[PDB]
Amino acid sequence: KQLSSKFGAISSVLNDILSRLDPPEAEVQIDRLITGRLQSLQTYVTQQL
Amino acid sequence: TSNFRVQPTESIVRFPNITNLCPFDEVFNATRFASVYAWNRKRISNCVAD
Amino acid sequence: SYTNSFTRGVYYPDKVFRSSVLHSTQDLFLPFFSNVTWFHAIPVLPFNDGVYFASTENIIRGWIFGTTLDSKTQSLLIVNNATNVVIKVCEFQFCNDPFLDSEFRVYFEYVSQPFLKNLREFVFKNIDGYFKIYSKHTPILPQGFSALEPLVDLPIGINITRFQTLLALHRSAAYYVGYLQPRTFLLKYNENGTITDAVDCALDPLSETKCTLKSFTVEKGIYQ
Amino acid sequence: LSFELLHAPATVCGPKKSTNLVKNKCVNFNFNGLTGTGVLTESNKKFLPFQQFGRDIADTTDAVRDPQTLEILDITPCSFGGVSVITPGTNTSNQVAVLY
Amino acid sequence: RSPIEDLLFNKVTNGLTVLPPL
Ligand SMILES: *[C@@H]1O[C@H](CO)[C@@H](O[C@@H]2O[C@H](CO)[C@@H](O)[C@H](O)[C@H]2NC(C)=O)[C@H](O)[C@H]1NC(C)=O
Ligand SMILES: *[C@@H]1O[C@H](CO)[C@@H](O)[C@H](O)[C@H]1NC(C)=O
Ligand SMILES: *[C@@H]1O[C@H](CO)[C@@H](O)[C@H](O)[C@H]1NC(C)=O
Ligand SMILES: *[C@@H]1O[C@H](CO)[C@@H](O)[C@H](O)[C@H]1NC(C)=O
Repeated sequence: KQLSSKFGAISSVLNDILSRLDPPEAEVQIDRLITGRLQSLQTYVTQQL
Repeated sequence: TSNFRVQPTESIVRFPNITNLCPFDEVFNATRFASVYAWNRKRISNCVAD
Repeated sequence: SYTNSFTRGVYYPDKVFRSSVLHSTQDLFLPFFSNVTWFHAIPVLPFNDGVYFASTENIIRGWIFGTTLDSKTQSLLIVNNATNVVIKVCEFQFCNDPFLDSEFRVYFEYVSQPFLKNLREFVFKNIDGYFKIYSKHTPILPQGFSALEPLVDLPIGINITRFQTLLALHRSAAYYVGYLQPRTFLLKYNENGTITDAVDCALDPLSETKCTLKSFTVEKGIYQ
Repeated sequence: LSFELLHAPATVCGPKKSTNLVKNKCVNFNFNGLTGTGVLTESNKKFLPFQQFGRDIADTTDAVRDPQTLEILDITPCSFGGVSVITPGTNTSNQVAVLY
Repeated sequence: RSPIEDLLFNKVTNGLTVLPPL
């Protein structure tokens, strides 16, 4: 369910952000998405452990 | 050791039927035209701008 | 007079399909057991947000929207004549008590099938410069539950502040108006994808408990 | 001709280059702005006639409806998954076995 | 399957693969 989370970005689709915004802002939006999803994955790994 | 996924082959783009055209086919191809002092500006919206 | 909307006023918030999964959405909605006004006429109503319209029947006709009802801002003029729907977005010289015969004594073209003991349920949302219409007709405010599906969307992008109602007079009357409020529900779909039952999320502690566990059956115990 | 901005959302523009159809193949698509990659398969669901696509419990696009016809096409992801190597020690031999 | 085992067995209901048990 965390894949459909905006995480403070414009949208939650990788193809939507890259083909609509300029790369200087796309870099920041994608970086925010990656750090949010990585935090979610780390939380799930700790819970599983 | 790695991840195995199959690559996509070709791309398809889908969109609805191209209908509800503008009167561009008659504003360029009309019977007559208005003069330069009393020209007829026509509203263009809600049609396919092909 | 006044009456209470028992459980009606629920519509599909999006154009997605779900199969027997309990889902929660937050859009401009009509609260359950609210205070819906039973307006009667043989008027000027404010439009703070979307409104819930319902009537029974053929003298009831179309609707008039707008900000001021003047000759300076565009006003929606939706009318029916038992065979077609007409939408006009312009400025007109509106009068205090408008009606139809067909002489036009009341003062972006879309023509489609007309909407018209049966009960009809209409809601008129306005968000992000759009204008969405939802319609449903049911036979037998009488109790019961049903869905409410969109049929047409109108991209206009104007501010709407006022709401009216048109009538037809023969020469030779009772409609309910509710107000939408921002809150969430929890919707249960089924196999065929239509809405079967809905529950409010902030109406009652049991309803809020149903909202926070995403189920209709609450087992015995204490929940936060 | 003179163009105008900032009055309404866009409501007039030309063709969008509709393409053909493929079935039973891992291809990428763009259906009414809904991007995704999967295998296009004939469906047996029954959509209501106002809904563009559909989701599931996992909140993923699994059923989509093409705007040309009234039929609906299921979306399932194509073949993916990790690969593992079965081998004895290199002091023993160099024979290997591949698992998918 | 023993009847006790059958009674026990009948009372229990992207990028995320599930490895089967050994
Ligand atoms: C877009 O145009 C196509 C082409 O005509 C339409 O496809 C037709 O669909 C009907 C529906 O049963 C078939 O009987 C016809 O045989 C189809 N045409 C062809 C050439 O095969 C399609 O319905 C149109 N879509 C919209 C939304 O208008
Ligand atoms: C609805 O509002 C009217 C107006 O004050 C009030 O008399 C009535 O009691 C209200 N309805 C309920 C159920 O309280
Ligand atoms: C209803 O209104 C439409 C649009 O004004 C018109 O074309 C149609 O003829 C009308 N029908 C009748 C029965 O007057
Ligand atoms: C779904 O539609 C089928 C079609 O006949 C019908 O048999 C079934 O009762 C419907 N189910 C619901 C929940 O509406």
